[PDB]
Amino acid sequence: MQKLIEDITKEQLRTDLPAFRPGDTLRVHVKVVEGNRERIQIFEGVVIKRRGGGISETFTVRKISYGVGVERTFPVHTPKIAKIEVVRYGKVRRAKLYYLRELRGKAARIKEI
Amino acid sequence: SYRKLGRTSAQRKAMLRDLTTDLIINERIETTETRAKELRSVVEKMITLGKRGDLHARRQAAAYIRNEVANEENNQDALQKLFSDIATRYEERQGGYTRIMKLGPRRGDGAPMAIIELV
Amino acid sequence: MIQQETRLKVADNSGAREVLTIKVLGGSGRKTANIGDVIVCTVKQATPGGVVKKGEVVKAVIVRTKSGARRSDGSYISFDENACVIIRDDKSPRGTRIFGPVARELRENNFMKIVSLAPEVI
Amino acid sequence: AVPFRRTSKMKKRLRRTHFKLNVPGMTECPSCGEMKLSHRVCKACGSYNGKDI
Amino acid sequence: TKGILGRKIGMTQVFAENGDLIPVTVIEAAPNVVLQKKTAENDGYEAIQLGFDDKREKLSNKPEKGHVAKAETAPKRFVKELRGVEMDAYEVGQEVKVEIFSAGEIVDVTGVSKGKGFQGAIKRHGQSRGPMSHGSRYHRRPGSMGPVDPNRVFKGKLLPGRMGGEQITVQNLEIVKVDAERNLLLIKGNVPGAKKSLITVKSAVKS
RNA sequence: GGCACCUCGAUGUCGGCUCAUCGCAUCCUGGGGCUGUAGUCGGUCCCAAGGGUUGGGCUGUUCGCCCAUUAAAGCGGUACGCGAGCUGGGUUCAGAACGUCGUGAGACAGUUCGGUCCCUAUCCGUCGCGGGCGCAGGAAAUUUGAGAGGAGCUGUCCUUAGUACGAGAGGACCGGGAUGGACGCACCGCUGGUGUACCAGUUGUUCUGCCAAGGGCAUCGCUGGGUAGCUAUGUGCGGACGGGAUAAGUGCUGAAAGCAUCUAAGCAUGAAGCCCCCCUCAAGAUGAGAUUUCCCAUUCCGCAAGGAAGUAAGAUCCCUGAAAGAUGAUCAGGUUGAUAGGUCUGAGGUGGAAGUGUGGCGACACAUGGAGCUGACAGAUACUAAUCGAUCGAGGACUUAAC
Ligand SMILES: O=C(N[C@H](CO)[C@H](O)c1ccc([N+](=O)[O-])cc1)C(Cl)Cl
Ligand SMILES: [K+]
Ligand SMILES: [K+]
Ligand SMILES: [K+]
Ligand SMILES: [K+]
Ligand SMILES: [K+]
Ligand SMILES: [K+]
Ligand SMILES: [K+]
Ligand SMILES: [Mg+2]
Ligand SMILES: [Mg+2]
Ligand SMILES: [Mg+2]
Ligand SMILES: [Mg+2]
Ligand SMILES: [Mg+2]
Ligand SMILES: [Mg+2]
Ligand SMILES: [Mg+2]
Ligand SMILES: [Mg+2]
Ligand SMILES: [Mg+2]
Ligand SMILES: [Mg+2]
Ligand SMILES: [Mg+2]
Ligand SMILES: [Mg+2]
Ligand SMILES: [Mg+2]
Ligand SMILES: [Mg+2]
Ligand SMILES: [Mg+2]
Ligand SMILES: [Mg+2]
Ligand SMILES: [Mg+2]
Ligand SMILES: [Mg+2]
Ligand SMILES: [Mg+2]
Ligand SMILES: [Mg+2]
Ligand SMILES: [Mg+2]
Ligand SMILES: [Zn+2]
Repeated sequence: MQKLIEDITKEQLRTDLPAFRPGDTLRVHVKVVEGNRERIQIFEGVVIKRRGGGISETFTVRKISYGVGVERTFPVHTPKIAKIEVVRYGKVRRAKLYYLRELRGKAARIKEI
Repeated sequence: SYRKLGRTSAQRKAMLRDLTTDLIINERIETTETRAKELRSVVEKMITLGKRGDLHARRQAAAYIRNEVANEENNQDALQKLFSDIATRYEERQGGYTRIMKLGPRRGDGAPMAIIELV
Repeated sequence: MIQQETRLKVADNSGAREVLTIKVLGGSGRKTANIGDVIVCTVKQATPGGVVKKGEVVKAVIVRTKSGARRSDGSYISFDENACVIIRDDKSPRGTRIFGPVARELRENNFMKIVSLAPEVI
Repeated sequence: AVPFRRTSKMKKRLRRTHFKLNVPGMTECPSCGEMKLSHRVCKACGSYNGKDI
Repeated sequence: TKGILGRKIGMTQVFAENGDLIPVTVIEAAPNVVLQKKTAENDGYEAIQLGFDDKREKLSNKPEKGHVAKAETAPKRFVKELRGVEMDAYEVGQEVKVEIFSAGEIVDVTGVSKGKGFQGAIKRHGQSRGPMSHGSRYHRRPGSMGPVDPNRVFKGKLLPGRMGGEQITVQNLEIVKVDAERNLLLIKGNVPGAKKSLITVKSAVKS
């Protein structure tokens, strides 16, 4: 942590985001610009990963969509995200839930806390 | 970065633990300069645990220090000396518990030797 | 990252179930295709009944990949599988329906018909 | 690969221009006055930086 | 031509107004000083000599102290010339600050690339390996030295040797932001060199 | 093929791999003339070697055929380039077998299965890196650029315009703009990889007397993550605008030759090519350049010439190290010093320590408490180590000219 790099990028840090961890289920309200209109598309899913620090911090959300697993990685402080709602806090035992990529159904379920 | 000292990971750990306990017991050992330079950081980190003094700090030190007799008269282990005598001596000192002094090369292999001692 | 010999699932009802990539189109020595890119492929597994048959050389557009795609906003999308859709030379799907989600990148590469038929577009 | 020709006395000597020892990095000991290596304890009297070691 | 000397601090990223995420290099360039004006009369060519980064008096010498005396500044760690600048704009002792540049401006960035030490032909020259199996005893070697007929290897047969530590220019990088208070340029993308290395930022030669 | 001139006290032979380099009789791209050139396409010849010139199936193959691409899938030379660089499938030792020939032993440009590829680089050469001296005083920087290297590729789409052209079918030049492929350079913020002194889980056994908590060994025991660093498949950027002189070609004016004629005099235009422009190295460029700044004319012999000795500016030895590194070198520092370690505070990583309490018969769970632990990352802090010292390093030749 160069203090200088933090100080330059402190402006663009979002203050409105909830505290979440890997394992928690989010609704990420993603601003989609399909030509003229700016609509919101909700990506609901489990946080599998959160890495980096400051403005470079990213997080990955996973969902099954029509029988196909989909992951979306976002910068934490991206202005493309309108809102993050924490749907459900998870009970997991690690920072990276890459083991969920193999699993499906009852095996893939996480205990609520 | 850190030095490998011509040893595998396990051999190096074992050697640094041996040297760490040797310095705690003797307060002053002669070794190769490059061994002494690596030993500084390891020993000073052990003294930091000693100065903390709590059970958690003692168990961390116990994972590193060898089960060797520091004082045969009192029946004091090296771990006990670290948490008793060494920790007390360096209560007010903030880092820099050791010093290296260079001796010059030994005969058999020209290896640059050094004294490392507790300050 | 799809290359020659990569097998893909077929995300449509054209008949083909699995294809094998013969060629990544769009330049000499082009090794890798990603979402939106067209590939030449042979049908290795086909549904016994449908239009497209086993052993046919066909063109297909890649609609999902494991490697995924980066976006200008610094966000990424990835799928659990590599999937394509069999197309004609005018980029229209040979099958009538699309199965599973597809990437938004198909809109950029002028595959509006596939995007319109897709159940979800992420 | 073997020497195609033997090396002359001259060429051997030219090669050994740099094959040479340096004089030790030595200074007079301020305690006892014998030469010591700079930054090393004096072997003769055991002193360093005006302190008996 | 405009220019300034700075140090490379490191890389981060910035969200643009449209929401794109731009990777940036941070260059800290505390005010440069014009130490000398070279002229066609005296020197045979036109240039300004920029000094950057105030050195301690101990680390300086009498030659250095006398050279910076006209500019009325402390001895500078890094000294470089800019050519193709407007000579009348500058005067000896004048400060050159980061706010010569503005956001959107296209720049070339010169630095010394990171050292890699002694490297083989695969890494250094991007050459292909021989097979790793099928009986091969040819993995990371540099290939045939050439044909028989010359009885010699041609110049430019590329071989192992010291890699990196070379002056590199990256052209046509965009200034994202200019922090005049902190003396920073934020430049889009990546530039040559280690953190703390000297970076020259010049107005783009092809612009 | 002919010949039998070098090599039989050995010049390794096909194909592939690695690395290329050259020629141009040009495959693509650039510029043109003619056309049985309407357009779009082509044909043919001229200039042009700058760059580019694919992945597969079969076969030991080269070749070839085929599949699928491509702007294009050029043809040749370099010991049919390259085995002290690699391979060894084929050919071309010893085994065995088939067909065939031979009474037979055996044999076969017939086939078949199996069959040891050695070498520590002396010299030149090539790629890097130091030391020396030189460059008419000794130094510290900044430099000019003789000269050298690098780069040089190209698609598609949109628009111009459904315009020109054409009976339709189809369908431009020239010019704008957008975005790729391949290639290159840099860099790790992002996506990932690795990460053997980071964190966690876990098996067996063994040790720290026992419990609890830990250590050893088992590929880092295994498994799940992962910091810095190093990285590509990741990101950024590049081959842009031009200028000068030309090639083929097109001319203008113009006679020799009342005309005509691009040529004889004279004047133009005109290629991805040439020379620049762009990037890098570069004054050992002995032709040793330039600019700025610093030191300053010392003491001895010796008749002088010259030599010797202390030093100046400055540099080094030695030491702390890394952004550097095989070693030298380079770079940051050496006490009015943050150079490294430690320490303190952080970042990031891991993911909830031990102890204690509570619940449970128990495995275990929950709380205390995003805890504990934490290589390399950031900042602060002289606590430790960069001690004391020593060595090296000018006094500036002569001539002429101008002041
Ligand atoms: O016989 C050898 N080479 C000779 C020189 O002695 C020569 O180079 C050669 C090579 C191949 C060849 N052939 O294929 O018929 C004939 C002679 C040894 Cl390398 Cl085995
Ligand atoms: K022979
Ligand atoms: K060419
Ligand atoms: K061989
Ligand atoms: K040879
Ligand atoms: K020779
Ligand atoms: K990275
Ligand atoms: K010179
Ligand atoms: Mg984190
Ligand atoms: Mg082990
Ligand atoms: Mg011991
Ligand atoms: Mg290869
Ligand atoms: Mg091998
Ligand atoms: Mg020759
Ligand atoms: Mg012949
Ligand atoms: Mg004869
Ligand atoms: Mg012979
Ligand atoms: Mg020709
Ligand atoms: Mg050959
Ligand atoms: Mg050879
Ligand atoms: Mg018979
Ligand atoms: Mg025969
Ligand atoms: Mg030149
Ligand atoms: Mg020369
Ligand atoms: Mg990082
Ligand atoms: Mg990484
Ligand atoms: Mg137990
Ligand atoms: Mg044992
Ligand atoms: Mg000079
Ligand atoms: Zn002494």
